[PDB]
Amino acid sequence: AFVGLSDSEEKLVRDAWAPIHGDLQGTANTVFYNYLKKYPSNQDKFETLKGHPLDEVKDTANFKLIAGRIFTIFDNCVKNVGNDKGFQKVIADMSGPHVARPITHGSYNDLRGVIYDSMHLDSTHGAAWNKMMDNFFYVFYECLDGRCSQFS
Ligand code: HEM
Repeated sequence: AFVGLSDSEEKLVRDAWAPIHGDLQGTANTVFYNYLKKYPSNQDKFETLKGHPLDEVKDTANFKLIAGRIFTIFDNCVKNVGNDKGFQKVIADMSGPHVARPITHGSYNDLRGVIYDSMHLDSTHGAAWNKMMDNFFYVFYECLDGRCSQFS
């Protein structure tokens, strides 16, 4: 279920994200690359990337757009980490385009893990980050299951 964060935890989440917030596109590019390199079955899910070598698409406009859009959603979630309706709406709106897509929970969680690993958080910041991400994927997975309206 969705579990609100305390004020101190909300601050911890902003602080944890601050390095990435200050280099959002560059971080996105590296993390998305590392995700597709470690879990290459996912590259085919992106029709604009399908059928080319990863190293051949990594430097392209389309690649960078996709990485950017993922990280902009997380950036807006962090922005709304103190506003549960706002946070839920950011996710609800991005969920629609994924509902029909054949993407496993495993694939989504593999991305979460690449992001976690890149951030190298201490356990206090990590605990707060994981409270936010647990909210993120509870809202997302409810929406993928056609129960998005509960957050409206
Ligand atoms: C859980 C973090 C994720 C976020 C925040 C996110 C966000 C977004 C956003 C903002 C878009 C653009 C609007 C649209 O959907 O067309 C997009 C599209 C898309 N996403 Fe995600 N996404 C996530 C995970 C994934 C994963 C793990 C996959 C595949 C393994 C995936 C596959 C897609 C596909 C295939 C599209 C359209 C691709 C194209 O332009 O070729 N998404 N996503």
